[PDB]
Amino acid sequence: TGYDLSNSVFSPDGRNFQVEYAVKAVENGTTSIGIKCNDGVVFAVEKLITSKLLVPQKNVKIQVVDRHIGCVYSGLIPDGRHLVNRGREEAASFKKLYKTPIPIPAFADRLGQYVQAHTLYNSVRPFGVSTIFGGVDKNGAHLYMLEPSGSYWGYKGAATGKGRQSAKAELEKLVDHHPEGLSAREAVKQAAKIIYLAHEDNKEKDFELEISWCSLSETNGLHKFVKGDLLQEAIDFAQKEIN
Amino acid sequence: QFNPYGDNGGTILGIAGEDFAVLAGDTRNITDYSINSRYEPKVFDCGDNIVMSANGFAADGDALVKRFKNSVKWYHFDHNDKKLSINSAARNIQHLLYGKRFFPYYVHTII
Amino acid sequence: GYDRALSIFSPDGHIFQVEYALEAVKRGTCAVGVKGKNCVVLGCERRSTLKLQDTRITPSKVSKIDSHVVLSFSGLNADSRILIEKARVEAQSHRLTLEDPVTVEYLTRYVAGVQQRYTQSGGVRPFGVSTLIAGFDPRDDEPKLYQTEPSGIYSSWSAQTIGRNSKTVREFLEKNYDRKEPPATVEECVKLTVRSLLEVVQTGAKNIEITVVKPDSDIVALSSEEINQYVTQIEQEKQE
Amino acid sequence: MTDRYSFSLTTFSPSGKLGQIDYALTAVKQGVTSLGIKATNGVVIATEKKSSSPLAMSETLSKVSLLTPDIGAVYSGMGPDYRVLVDKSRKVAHTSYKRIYGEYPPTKLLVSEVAKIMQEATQSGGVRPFGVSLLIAGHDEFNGFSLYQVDPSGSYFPWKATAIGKGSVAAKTFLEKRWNDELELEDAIHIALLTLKESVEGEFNGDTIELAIIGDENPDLLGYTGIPTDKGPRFRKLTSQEINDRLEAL
Amino acid sequence: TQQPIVTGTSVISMKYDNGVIIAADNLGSYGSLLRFNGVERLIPVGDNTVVGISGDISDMQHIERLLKDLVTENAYDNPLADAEEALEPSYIFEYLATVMYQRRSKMNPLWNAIIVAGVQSNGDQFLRYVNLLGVTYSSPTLATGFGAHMANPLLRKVVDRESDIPKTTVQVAEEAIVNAMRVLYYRDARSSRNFSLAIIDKNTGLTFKKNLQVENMKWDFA
Amino acid sequence: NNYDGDTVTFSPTGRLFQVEYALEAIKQGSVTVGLRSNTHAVLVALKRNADELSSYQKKIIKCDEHMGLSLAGLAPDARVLSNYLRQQCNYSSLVFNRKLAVERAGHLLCDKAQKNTQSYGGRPYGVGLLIIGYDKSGAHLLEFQPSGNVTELYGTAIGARSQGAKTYLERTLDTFIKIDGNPDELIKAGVEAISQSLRDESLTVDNLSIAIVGKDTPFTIYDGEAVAKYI
Amino acid sequence: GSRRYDSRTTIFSPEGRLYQVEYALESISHAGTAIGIMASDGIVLAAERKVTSTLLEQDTSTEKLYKLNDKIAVAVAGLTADAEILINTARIHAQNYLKTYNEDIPVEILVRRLSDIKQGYTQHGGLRPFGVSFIYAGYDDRYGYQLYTSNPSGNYTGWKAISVGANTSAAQTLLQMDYKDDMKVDDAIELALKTLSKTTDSSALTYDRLEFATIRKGANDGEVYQKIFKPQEIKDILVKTGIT
Amino acid sequence: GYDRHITIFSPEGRLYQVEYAFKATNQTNINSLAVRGKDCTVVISQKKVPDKLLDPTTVSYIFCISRTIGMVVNGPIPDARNAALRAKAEAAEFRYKYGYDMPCDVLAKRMANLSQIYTQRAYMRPLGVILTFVSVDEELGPSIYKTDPAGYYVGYKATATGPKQQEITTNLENHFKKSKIDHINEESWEKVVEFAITHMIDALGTEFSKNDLEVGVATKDKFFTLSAENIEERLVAIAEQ
Amino acid sequence: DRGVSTFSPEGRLFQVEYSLEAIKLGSTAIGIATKEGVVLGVEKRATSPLLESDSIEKIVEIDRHIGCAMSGLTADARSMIEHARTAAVTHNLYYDEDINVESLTQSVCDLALRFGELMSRPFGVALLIAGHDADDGYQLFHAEPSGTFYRYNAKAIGSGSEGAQAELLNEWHSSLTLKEAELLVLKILKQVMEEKLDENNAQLSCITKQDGFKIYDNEKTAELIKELKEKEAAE
Ligand SMILES: [Cl-]
Ligand SMILES: [Mg+2]
Repeated sequence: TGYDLSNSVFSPDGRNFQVEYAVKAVENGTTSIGIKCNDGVVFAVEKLITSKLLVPQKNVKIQVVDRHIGCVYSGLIPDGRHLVNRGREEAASFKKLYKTPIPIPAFADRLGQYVQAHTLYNSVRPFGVSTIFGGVDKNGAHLYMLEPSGSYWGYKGAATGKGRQSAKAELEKLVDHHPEGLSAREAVKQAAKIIYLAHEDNKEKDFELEISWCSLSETNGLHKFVKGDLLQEAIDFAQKEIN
Repeated sequence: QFNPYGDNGGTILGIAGEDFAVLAGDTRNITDYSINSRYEPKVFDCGDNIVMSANGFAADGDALVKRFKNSVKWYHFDHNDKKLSINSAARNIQHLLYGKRFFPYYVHTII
Repeated sequence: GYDRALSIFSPDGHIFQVEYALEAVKRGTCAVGVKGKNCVVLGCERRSTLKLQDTRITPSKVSKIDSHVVLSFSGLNADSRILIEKARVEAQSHRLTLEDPVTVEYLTRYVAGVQQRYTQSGGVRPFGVSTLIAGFDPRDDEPKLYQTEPSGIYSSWSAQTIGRNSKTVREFLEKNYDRKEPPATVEECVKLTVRSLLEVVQTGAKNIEITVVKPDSDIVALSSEEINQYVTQIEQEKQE
Repeated sequence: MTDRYSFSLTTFSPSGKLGQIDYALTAVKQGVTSLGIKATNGVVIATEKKSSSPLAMSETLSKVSLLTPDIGAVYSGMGPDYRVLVDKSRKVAHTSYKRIYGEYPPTKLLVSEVAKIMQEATQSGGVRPFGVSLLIAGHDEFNGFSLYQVDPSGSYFPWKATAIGKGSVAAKTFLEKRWNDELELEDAIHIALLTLKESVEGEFNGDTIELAIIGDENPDLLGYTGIPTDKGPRFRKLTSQEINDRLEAL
Repeated sequence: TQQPIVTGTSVISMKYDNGVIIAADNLGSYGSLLRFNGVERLIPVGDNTVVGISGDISDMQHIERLLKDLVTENAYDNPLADAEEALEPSYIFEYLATVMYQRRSKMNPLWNAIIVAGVQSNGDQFLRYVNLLGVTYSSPTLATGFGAHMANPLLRKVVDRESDIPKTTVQVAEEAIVNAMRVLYYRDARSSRNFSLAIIDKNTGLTFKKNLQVENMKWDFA
Repeated sequence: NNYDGDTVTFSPTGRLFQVEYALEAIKQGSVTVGLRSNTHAVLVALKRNADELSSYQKKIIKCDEHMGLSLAGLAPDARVLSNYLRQQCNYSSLVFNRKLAVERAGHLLCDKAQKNTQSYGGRPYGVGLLIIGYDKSGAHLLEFQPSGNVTELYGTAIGARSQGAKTYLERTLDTFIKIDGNPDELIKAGVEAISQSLRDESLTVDNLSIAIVGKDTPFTIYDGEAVAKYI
Repeated sequence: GSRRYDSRTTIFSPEGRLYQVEYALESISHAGTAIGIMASDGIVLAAERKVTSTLLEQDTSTEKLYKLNDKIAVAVAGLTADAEILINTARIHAQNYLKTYNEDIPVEILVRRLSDIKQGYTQHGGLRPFGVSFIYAGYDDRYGYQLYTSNPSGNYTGWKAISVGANTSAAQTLLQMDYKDDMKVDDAIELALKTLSKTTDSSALTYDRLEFATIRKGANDGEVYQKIFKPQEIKDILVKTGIT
Repeated sequence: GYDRHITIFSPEGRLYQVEYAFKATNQTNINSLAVRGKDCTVVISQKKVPDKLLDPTTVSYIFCISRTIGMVVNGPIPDARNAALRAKAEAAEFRYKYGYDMPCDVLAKRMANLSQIYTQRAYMRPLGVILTFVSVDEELGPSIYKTDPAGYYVGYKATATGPKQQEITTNLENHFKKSKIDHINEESWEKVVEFAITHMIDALGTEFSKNDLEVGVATKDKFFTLSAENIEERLVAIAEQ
Repeated sequence: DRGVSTFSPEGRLFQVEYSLEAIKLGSTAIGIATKEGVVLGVEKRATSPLLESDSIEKIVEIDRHIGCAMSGLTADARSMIEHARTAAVTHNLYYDEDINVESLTQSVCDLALRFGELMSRPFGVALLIAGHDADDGYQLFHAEPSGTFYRYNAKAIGSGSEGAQAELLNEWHSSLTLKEAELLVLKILKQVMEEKLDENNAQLSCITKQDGFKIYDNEKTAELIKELKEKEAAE
């Protein structure tokens, strides 16, 4: 034994235990999700209200990269911010040289290679976050989810955090019941419901819902936060479904 | 060939009284035979009861005043909000100027 | 580069690498320094476990740092060369910039500074060397004798010894050296230095080295026969 | 990141042993047998092409490698370590010699450069020793024909004939009985094939054996004519057919 | 150190009672060759700022990309990016002025003269100049190159000092700007008939006018 | 246990023990309170002395005319982080002629602390910070943890026995948020909050440290007889 | 991180000894014995090759005796590969000195330089020391014929006669017994071979197990000649001295 | 026992971290196969999409390294993409420096050399992947060259990689023992793909739908991957005889 | 082993806490601040009678208006003193004035936590920094290897510190004269020292606005010791 004391060490199984321990930090975090719709993507996250003293709507979790990509993550929040800062540098250099905004699959690999690099050496620690991200490019909508190992795939729907099992089951129902697809406005409503349903794993404290979206028809392919009336409409729809 | 310097004209005047001091300057800014501005302030209140003007090449003038104002700010941070005396300010400005001895601020400074 | 902190504090507030460097000094051959009224004498032990040695070419235990200052040591021989070289370079650098040779205290302070630096720099171990630095300041006739150790502390001594069995010879010096009246001549000072080593040495043959430093860059090493005459006279007075 | 292993991974144990070098020699011992024999008018180096799979094309894996036109090399131990050493040896022959003197290095000096590289992997920070022993055969104008062994420690020795790897102890005894200072190159090849048969279990033919010689200049392999002083390489790898022809006279 | 290759001529501007006006023609000259005829030299930043640039066009395109990147960067982790924490004309100018002076200090200037025109959060007019030397100044009217010699005298007849600004309407100001552009077309050999004009008003916001032409020209007397 | 030797090692449950030990240093520190209204933001700090001959360790540091913080834990680490904030506030003013937003200041502090939690050789910061400020979106209060977690709040407290002050602020939330245009009453509420964390000792004239920033109020620190009015 | 795997090659023991230096000296004690003897008219270097083979090409082989320049040679005991690294550095130092001063490097200055390089590896860098002990045989016009030794600690000393490698305790006692100051090279040649013959772990001392060299002013007039003995010449001197 | 944590020799002369990297290679539970035709080189690999929430079009272990070179990977996707990016960078740099397209065997050697370095340098871990490079080389013709975590590489007539490599390998061995030639004697690549799929079905004892496979084909001057509908056409032809 | 910058479970840096133990083994140093000046005193503690005690330098001048006393591994103090002197002189060069005592102390304390894997370990020495400036008058600071510095009316460091500090607790008042402080340092040093206090094994110094920093002659201190003996025999 001792194989789990140092990053980048293969166990006799062929496993990197330090990466597996980073996953435990992700599983300990709040629930975040992503839904791929007809012409875009929707991101939503559970924000635990630890105290009344937290200013509502102020501690924003979802982050924008460039002007067309949204990112949300569960686990160690600072690690997620570090990853997004790198993503912003990657997107800037891509646009600087190639003029066009970074395509989503291209951006996905940039994050992937960077996270994977933190599993190659014992002088660094793996990322303690799973990141759900995506947006609209010239080939349409894309949704991705990226793990501590550096592993990522494209998704129809994605979920991570403490209530991921609940969320995944809900996402699977939507995929089955809508083979033709989901509209952006429908996806916002559904995202609100799924976070409310996934909040059963975190039922002790109450929470605040945060939603964002990129849609070709609804936001002109730019990332925007769901605010005011549209947010309240989604909260009402969600509260109706849990009762 | 690129000439990093220019001449923005202007004239400044400092006079020390018995218990007061004045620093005056015209408000005209020029290049060659043209007027850039009829009112471009050239004498500045830098805090701690110190007034300053760096006349000549206005870009270097603005840069120096800006760096001195900053030096006053950091003097307060580093030395328990102690007032920067005029003699201490003068020695500090010498080091700001001599720091660019081989690529000078093309200005005549008066505080 | 290799950056590992080798010299670190232990729970009881000790730096073991510095303390273990002193143990290397304890193992080294005995060195002794005695200052008279107008001279300083440096005595050194030569272990007679090594015969068939070529004494002409073998590194001598006392080293000139400048024409007016000398350095002897106890501990790791290879380590001492690095300190001696640095000191010699600094001595010439001082002459070049100040236009005056180093004082004995300044040279001591420098060597001690180098030793200290090696106790809180990454990737290095302390010197396993203690030194005795002796001489006369330029245009001064007051004798100077200083001691340094691996930790980097230094101080002035009327008489001092370092190395193996230095506890015994310090015992001798503490009861035989009078401060109100130091050895008034070269003879008396050399005699007291040879006497102190005879408490520890074994045979008074090629086991004792003696170097005399006088004011105005007057430094000379005594030969076997000259020292042998001191060894002879000491025991003939002892047979009584 | 940054390579933070700036310290030696090979160190002296209380008994005076350098563990990592000993263990590297153990890896060489497990390796397939290779040998070298020096004759009056040439040198031969040989080994078994132990194919990992019958679907693998073992001709694409070269165990015997040209270092210079007059110098060749074979190994026993870890193949990948050998391959990179061949790359470094080829380059150092140019950078530290041919680009300075306008001619290829003599065998002993190229061996010296390879040895230095292997020594440094035994002392430098954050690396393990190379897990190979090399046999280097060559010719140069002033030293004639020569054969050298280089070990993981960086130590090298000149041989009349020797063997390394799996069955080296038995092979060296076999070579001691057969070697003399009057052997012609064809005699050395014959002895090489006889010696190598003892350590080979399965098939023994031109497709399972790799064999090269350092001998006469080959003007037919030079690629150009017109310069009298340039007469072609002395290193030549024997073909599958050439080996089988000598296995009938075995 | 370099030399300008493809260049843009005068940028002219002035303050009026409720905001600022800025204008510049659509030509990219290659020495005396009138090479490129569809170059936009007024670049809006948000809905409160217009940056007018003359001089080297390759450096202008670089500055245009810096400003585009500035908007992207300001929006990062900024919930009030379209409200209280939006870019101000004063922020945009100070950034450019920093860049210009730094570049001249490395003896590698951006070979331009720039006028930043806009309206601040509190409704205050903003109009300030910066060039390849890092020299900055403000005035009720500002103009670069030939505009400094020919436009300023005409524009100063409308607003001669600070107290004339509240007395000057947007109609009078635009009229003065358009006339100045005609005069520059008569007399500047590196000018064109086609130009752009931008009005930034504290009430009606940013009005950007493209494909304007110099008209009502006199020649006859020849 | 076997996983607390350095900051580069996760435990089997996904914890970072060196960061948790750095968090423990804050709990040993002296109590400090932060609270705000819509016009002003206030810091109150209980200063700690070594003995009766010693001075009381300062707790509040000014970062700009519109921003500053209070500390709990390793004081030298607060000096490093406050120096960094001073520079970032200064960079914003010099380059952009723009006062640094309090929320952006929090993001910068988060990222600076994070780098010390993912790399070998380094250590986490051993201090907690309460940042108050007044910018273009009004009054603000932030809580910084050396884990990197920065949180915007109406009120809070950190240090030893901070739980008493935090519960009080949670009760008084609806009252003190409405104290607009009255600096003295907002400070009173903060002094009453920090009093819920005292045991055996009480607030004296060299014990108490107060800071305030607001609409027409530069960040100013009150010590000595300037806080006797509130005792 | 990486600290976990660091052996810390440059630390003191509680007794004030350098672990790696001590263990490197243990390694050297298993190397073939090398002997140096200084006479009034020259120096002798004699050394035993380690258990050889009949197939080893002896006449082109060198593992013990190396030329540093025309005036200075070394005998090696320890890791041969480590020794060659240091030898090449010493050869360069000698040439640097010759270029700078237009005079051949004095023996001690070369010895001090190599010894300082060894010392460095024991104090900084975190690398293992060189597992090598040298005997330096050389001549210069200041001190004449000189013998030195250096070991992995970087410490060096001067000698009239000295041994390194295996059985140095037995060898040094035998040398101490028969050495005299007025000795000549031909007498020293005999002493060196007799000492190796008695201390060797082999059954008998033969030419193929030896490397031999002399530094003589037996060079025609006011100059010095180095002689690295050939296999046949070692065979002849073994018969002459009556060992075979 | 730190000789098991970093790439230094064990007392037996073994490198355990290399051996354990070989074990990580089978973590995906995917088998791949490569064969050569007259004019082409075909590589097939199992495709498993276990989650319904996944976008199946993004799940792939076949990579287009250059116009001419394709690469299939056996091992975890993060290490696979690491190797893919590097191979693409190396191939592009080669063409820029030397003025011609990087050969398949030369790229394999280069990636093998990089892998060798990870087995010797302590600060770098081996990649837990086996890389099979395929092309139709302009000098050597149809080419298969495979690299592993030990830094070993060699050319193949045909090859197989994965948990059930032995079954596929023996099946391929038996076919080439019959035919006595080093390739599939077929004109069209379509039929070479059909051969490859048929013999994987025989060896594994499992049937495949269009979504259970992933196919890459190398021809002169281009490598390309087949769509699900191209594979379906292949499966239909196999079933119809 | 374990990092040099590691936190304990209690939230303390191991190396800093261990260096504090080394300081406890150091010779005693005492400082007393008055409105007439600050006094600094030290125990010399020579290891042998042959050691010339006036070569023991544990009280040091930083500038004309700032002095400093040390306790612990005194070799570590040399670079700290060098930095302090450079900082004092540099500030005068930049600002044509004396540097504040607090600012000087802060500059020294900035070095403290610059260790890791910069120097390889913390300093093993504590400093008493005493001085005068126009803004805050006579001041005494205690600079630790933690990077923390406290201002004190009076302070003792070294092996006899807790006994001495209890004594300073009782004796200090805001009306002490310079002469009263001198005798008080001598009295408390004599209490905690192993050997009997005299002018050769103890040293006094002071900083006043008029005369600046001064180390006392052995003859001057010897008189103050005689004055102390008589006033203690006076009741
Ligand atoms: Cl390569
Ligand atoms: Mg490795």
